Amino acid sequence: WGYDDKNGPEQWSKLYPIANGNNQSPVDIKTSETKHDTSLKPISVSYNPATAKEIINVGHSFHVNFEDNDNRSVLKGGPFSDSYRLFQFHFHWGSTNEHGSEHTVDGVKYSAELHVAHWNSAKYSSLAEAASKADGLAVIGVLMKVGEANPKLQKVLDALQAIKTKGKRAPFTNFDPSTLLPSSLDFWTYPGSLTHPPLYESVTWIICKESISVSSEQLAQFRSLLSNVEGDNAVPMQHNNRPTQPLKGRTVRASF
Ligand SMILES: [Zn+2]
Repeated sequence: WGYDDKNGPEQWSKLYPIANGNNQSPVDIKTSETKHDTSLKPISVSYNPATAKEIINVGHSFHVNFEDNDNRSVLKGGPFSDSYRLFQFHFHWGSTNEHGSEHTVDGVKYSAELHVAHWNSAKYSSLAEAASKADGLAVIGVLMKVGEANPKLQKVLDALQAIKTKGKRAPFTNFDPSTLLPSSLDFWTYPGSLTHPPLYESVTWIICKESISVSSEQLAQFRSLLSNVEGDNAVPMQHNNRPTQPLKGRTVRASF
């Protein structure tokens, strides 16, 4: 699977039938059709820079993984009574600045998206087990709006030199991803999926109302990453965003 016509999102049906499911992500969020839920509590994050572990080029993207052996880095509140354990952050971007985000808001496409991923350690004993469970994952999505350079991205982009080609990995240490989060943690939530294969319908999405900035050149740094192995002809990662999928009668709640 990948993001080419050959093997891209419209092809994923073939090998992952769940692509045509009822809880697929991303979605377009229409703000006149969201329902304010008064039961939603604040989103609370408490992440430990010491849990930051590694950065990895996964061919279609790059992942920043976290030590998930204990509860030093957790998401709670919002729709949850279970505390959720940090394990990863990563981005999606598009071939152009116009569209790069996965989620859209009133049809507005953004330039890229940050996903910050957690698994349910209150109910399961590993990410592998939580991954396929309806209440397994909790993922904060942050829309990324082209404009001013985001210095908070610095360590991340600075790191990509060491993982230029597919399969390269590097230590990535002493980092707290909550520094990448917007000031206001007002959010929408809906039940959704992973946005690429295996595409499990295990994600409660937390989509931030407030975006964060990214410069056009910072984006070009993402696209500089190579999808090929060291030594092969260069194939840069031009894009890795899925089109938005039908809501199928789901409701997106607003905290605000
Ligand atoms: Zn993602």
